[PDB]
Parts: sequence; structure tokens; C-alpha cells
Amino acid sequence: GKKKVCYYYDGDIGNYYYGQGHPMKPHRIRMTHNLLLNYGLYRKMEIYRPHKATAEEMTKYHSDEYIKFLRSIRPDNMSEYSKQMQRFNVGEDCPVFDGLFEFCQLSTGGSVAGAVKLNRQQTDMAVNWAGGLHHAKKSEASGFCYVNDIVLAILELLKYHQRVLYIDIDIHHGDGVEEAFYTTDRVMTVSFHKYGEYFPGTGDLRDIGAGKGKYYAVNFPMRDGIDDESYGQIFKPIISKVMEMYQPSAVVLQCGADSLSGDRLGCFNLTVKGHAKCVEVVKTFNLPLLMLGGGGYTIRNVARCWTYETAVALDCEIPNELPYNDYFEYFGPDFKLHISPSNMTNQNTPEYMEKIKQRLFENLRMLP
Ligand SMILES: CCC(O)(O)CCCCC[C@@H]1NC(=O)[C@H]2CC23CCN(CCCCCCCC[n+]2ccc4cc(ccc4c2O)-c2cnc1[nH]2)CC3
Ligand SMILES: [Ca+2]
Ligand SMILES: [Ca+2]
Ligand SMILES: [Zn+2]
Repeated sequence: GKKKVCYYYDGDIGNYYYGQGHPMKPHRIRMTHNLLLNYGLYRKMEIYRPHKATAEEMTKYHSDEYIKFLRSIRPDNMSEYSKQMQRFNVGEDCPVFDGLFEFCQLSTGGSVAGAVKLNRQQTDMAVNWAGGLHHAKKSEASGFCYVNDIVLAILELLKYHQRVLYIDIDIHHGDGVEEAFYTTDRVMTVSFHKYGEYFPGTGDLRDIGAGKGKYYAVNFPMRDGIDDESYGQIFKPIISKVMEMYQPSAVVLQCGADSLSGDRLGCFNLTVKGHAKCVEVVKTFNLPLLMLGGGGYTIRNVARCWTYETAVALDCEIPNELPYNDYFEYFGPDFKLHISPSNMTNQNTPEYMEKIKQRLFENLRMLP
């Protein structure tokens, strides 16, 4: 039936700025919040302000030296850290910006707080649109991500759950999360992503885990132009087979919106309904669920996507006509919630989709 949903948001999150021209815009988190507030979705959720995660909470995964660096570096002192910046991959993709550490603390705080709430059985779903920063590594920033809030949230869930399933629908491969749990069977990682001449370059369908983790990493490599029909055709069957074989007791779903049509960095053709169908599929299994953000670089579409996915979590129907809001002008010229796919060619033929699905099904047969 209808579930209890807890939502994590800090009003300061939208003020963090990666710099002129940088595609990552935390302001999209504030647009999402304002849109969902104007639709009246606040009357149905418990809204919490996450704490600022401590360096100690972050070192449950990350190295002490890397977290000390993140807590110390600032634009005014960068000149003295040229050596550590290279070592930790701080540069154009992962720049030093004012309040970088506080931004990591809020992104992380929401994911860990959500995981604690799920562990205490005080909510059915926990949502943190500021999280989902899946590329961050143990001692290195990567792909606009500095602290891997997902890995930290999963480590929290592992305190009470024997098996945790991680599903990632961002257009980029969830490499940081896959790497963290690559040799364990206590987490199964499933990523659907563009593969081929695309960041981060990992996520081949032959990457299936190692040691005790063999068969516990799943990768579905895709080409440009995937649409709702094609994505829907493989997502439910793969997730149903994973649920059947793995029997997880908690799920984490990274809802990166860069897989939508018209994304500045992505080359997929999903609509908000197509993307949200993934949330409907996962929610149907009735397991404790942590829903996180991730990519999304056409910010009006990210706000639409995550507002609609919050409505899906709440089993609340909301009109296509957008309510007036603080960023109304960003949603022109139509001022509607749902989006149309483009005329781009879908390079993922129906035969390619079925063939990759069948290869993944062979690997899933290898689980105990
Ligand atoms: C949140 C989860 C997520 O959704 O999975 C995150 C997705 C991460 C994607 C990362 C990907 N990195 C690469 O493919 C690296 C191989 C690359 C090396 C670095 N250059 C950056 C050139 C920057 C030059 C201009 C400097 C200022 C403005 N600015 C900054 C960063 C930019 C990044 C991207 C596009 C313009 C910039 C610009 O215009 C950019 C696009 N794709 C990348 N970076 C690029 C090429
Ligand atoms: Ca992915
Ligand atoms: Ca694994
Ligand atoms: Zn992405």
C-alpha cells in the first residue's frame, strides 16, 4: 500500500557553486524542492534537514588523508596544495569551490541519515536528491563527486541488512559504488549506462565482480538514443530476476536524471515517465528503499524528474500543468511537468537489448 516517505533537504544546498561553465548545478536541488513544495507534496512527507556528516563518518570508507585534504582546501589556499590536488584528482571536473567540504557534508548527511531511518524501521522510503555521487573513490574525487555518500549509506544499511541491492539509472556507470563492493556478496551493484567513448570508461558487460563478489556486479551497457519502450522492456525483467535470485533486504536506487532526453551531457532519450517507471518497478517489491539523486545537467528537466519521482514514492497523482513557483520561467515555453522525447535514433536495436538481457540472465543463473 501507501508508504511512509522521509525526505532530506538543506535550504543552503542550492547556494554551492562549482564555477562558471561547470555543468554540475546544486541549484537544481532547490528548484526540485520548490516545485515539489508548490505541488503540495510537503503535506504527505516527513521533511528533515540532514546533519553535516563528520570527517569521521566519511572515513568509514574514505582515507583519512583524503578527507583531511577535503576539509582543508579552499580557493584562497589552493596554491599551497598543488601536489595533493593532483594526487586526489582535484581539477576541472572536480574543482575547489567555496564551501566544498560543507556541500559534501550535506550531500552525505542526507544519505546516511536516510539509511539510519530505514535501519530503525521508521520509514519505508528515504529520499535525498542531493546525494547519489557515485564516482567518488576511497582516496580520489572523480566526475564531479568528492565523497561517496552512496557507499557510506550502504555501509550503514549493512549494519542491519545482510544483503543490499544497489541500482543505478544515471547515464554514467556507477564505478565508485561498484569498485567499493566489487569483492563482496553483501552488496549487488546493477548499473544501466551508456558504454563506449564515454566517461568513466568502465561498466563493460564482462565486469561481473571478483572473488566472493563474482556474479554480484551487473552492468548493462547501452548506446545512444535509448527510449522509454526499450528501457522499460529490460529494466523490469532484470530487476525482477535480481530480486528473485539475490533476495535483498534493502535497496538503494540512484536516480541520475542525465539519462533523460535533452540532457546537456547525456545522449539518451527517456521521458520523465520512462525514468520514473524505474522507481515504480523498484517500489513494487515493498523493500526498505533509499532514493538518491545523481547527474542531470538540463536543470528544468532534473526538477521535473525528481518532483515526479517524489510523487511516485508518495503514490500521489499530480497534474501536468505546473503550479506557479519561484523558478516558473525556467519551465517555458510549455510550463508542463512531462517532457517529449526527441527524434534521435535509438542505436539500441530490439535484438541488441534482448541479447544483452540474455547474457545478464546467464550470469544471474550463477548465483546460489
Ligand atoms: C553526478 C554523477 C554523474 O552524472 O555521473 C557525473 C558525470 C561526470 C562526467 C565527467 C566527465 N569527465 C570527462 O570526460 C573527463 C575526460 C575529461 C577531462 C576534463 N574535461 C574538463 C574540461 C573543462 C574545461 C573548461 C573548464 C571550466 C568549465 N567546465 C568545467 C568542467 C566541465 C566538465 C565537463 C564538461 C564541461 C565542463 C566545463 O565547461 C564534463 C563532461 N563530461 C565530463 N566532464 C572534460 C573531459
Ligand atoms: Ca548507471
Ligand atoms: Ca558486489
Ligand atoms: Zn551522470
